[PDB]
Amino acid sequence: LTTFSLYTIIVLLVITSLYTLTNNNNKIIGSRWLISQEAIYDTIMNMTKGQIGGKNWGLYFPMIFTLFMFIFIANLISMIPYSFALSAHLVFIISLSIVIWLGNTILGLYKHGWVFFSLFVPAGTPLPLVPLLVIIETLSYFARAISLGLRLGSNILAGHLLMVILAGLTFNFMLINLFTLVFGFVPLAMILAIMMLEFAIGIIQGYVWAILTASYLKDAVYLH
Amino acid sequence: VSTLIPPKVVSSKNIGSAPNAKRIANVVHFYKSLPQGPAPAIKANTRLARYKAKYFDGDNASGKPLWHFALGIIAFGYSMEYYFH
Repeated sequence: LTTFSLYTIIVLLVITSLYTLTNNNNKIIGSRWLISQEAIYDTIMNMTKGQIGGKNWGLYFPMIFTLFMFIFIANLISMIPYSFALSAHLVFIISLSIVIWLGNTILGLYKHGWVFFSLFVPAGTPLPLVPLLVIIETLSYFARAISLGLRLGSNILAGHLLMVILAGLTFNFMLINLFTLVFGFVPLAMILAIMMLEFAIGIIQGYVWAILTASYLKDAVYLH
Repeated sequence: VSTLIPPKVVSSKNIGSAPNAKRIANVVHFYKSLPQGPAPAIKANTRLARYKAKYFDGDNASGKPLWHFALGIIAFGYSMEYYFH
């Protein structure tokens, strides 16, 4: 068991404790952590309704939910002083983006077949501009294939690197200097600020990932 | 020409239509109903039930367990931080 293996097993243990161990005896009261889980479920389900809804949102809600919780638990363990960003390779997010894009393309080619190629021509763009439109949309989808990974992974790695470099460059905070007053404590203020920024960015980019994969699923299932 | 007899025909159909469906729905759950917190099962011991009762209960429901988990992971990771670098 390497560092990644122990990190993932700890993540699984804590995430399953947050649900099956929160319920002391699984009452109908729906306690504060229970109501937090309920709110999260309701929010993800209404992403699904709003962005992929109309015939088959419910079928595709569960992957949105599971990806949201996985990214949530990954981002939650990002700010702890020891917390390592899942072996600090972040290629896992790229793999997730690639596999999700591949699955969306497979779903499009299954439910539409050759009609999936008509998605490159939404409303107009007649024959003189058809090749340009199809090239542009194919390149946009290729960029989408890498958009999700080079996004959450990039932000997590950048936050961790900022954390490390900040901590390294203020090593003389009150070691030997004589000017360690509040002016020298300002670096602590910026470190606190980047703590808050990393937390908010992680949460909002988990929401970003959810809404982006919902939009991609809608584009796959519904042609416009 | 004669007197028909309505006032004793409720035997075939109970009075009302809409609440008839709710009658069976609300009469059956009262039999196996907890009087007042029967079988609370608030006490347990499985090497982790004490932690759930003390911290993971709905009475407190604070952020302290998360901070304790962070402190524990820091303590665990200090050793391998020394081992690696």
